[PDB]
Amino acid sequence: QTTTIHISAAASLKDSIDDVKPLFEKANPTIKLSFDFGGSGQIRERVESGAPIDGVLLASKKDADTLIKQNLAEKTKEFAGNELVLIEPKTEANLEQLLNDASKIAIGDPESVPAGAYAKQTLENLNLYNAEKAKLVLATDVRQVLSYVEAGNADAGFVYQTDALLSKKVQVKAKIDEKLHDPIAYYSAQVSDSDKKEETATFLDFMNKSEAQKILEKYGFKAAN
Ligand SMILES: [Ca+2]
Ligand SMILES: [Ca+2]
Ligand SMILES: [Ca+2]
Ligand SMILES: [Ca+2]
Repeated sequence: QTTTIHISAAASLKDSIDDVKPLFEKANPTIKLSFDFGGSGQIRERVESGAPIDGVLLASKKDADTLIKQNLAEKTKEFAGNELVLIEPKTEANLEQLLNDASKIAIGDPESVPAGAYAKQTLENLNLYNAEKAKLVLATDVRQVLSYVEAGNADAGFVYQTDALLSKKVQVKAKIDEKLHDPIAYYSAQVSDSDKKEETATFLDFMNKSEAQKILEKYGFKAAN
């Protein structure tokens, strides 16, 4: 018979998973997928609260290590990478000058969103955090940061390179140097309390196979280092 498993993936994987799901369910007619997308840190809190999730897809090695240490997750596996960029709504201005003219700079919540955590490490390592400290607006996930800059409600925003590629309404004004922050790597894990570990193991391994790896490449994502 059919079996439904629920995966909690990061918000930055919303559009690439849209194409992975039909290819997986075709190759596995007995496993059906249910996805919820949001900030990885908030996905971490729900697993730590007893949420009935089978597997998770997180954009932070820190959030994955946290679930492993509490024996809430198991079998971690990096499957993708990404880069951080500064986007503005649609002059040879530098990053500091872009943040000077900006009145609202949208970043993910550094306490529950990796994209906001990577963006904070960039500003700290550039000696720019305290300068733009009072102008930051925290969001629920990186896709919310994209929605604010798209609508013009925010002057600048920090999103992933894959997020800016999917938007005609914004444009990249600065590519954050990858050394200015911890490596952006996506990880897959299995919630230990899941009753469907066999079925969830099929999908989590499917992400590291050739079919899912090419979807990430064509969507701008990077590979596991
Ligand atoms: Ca300066
Ligand atoms: Ca303010
Ligand atoms: Ca159980
Ligand atoms: Ca079972």
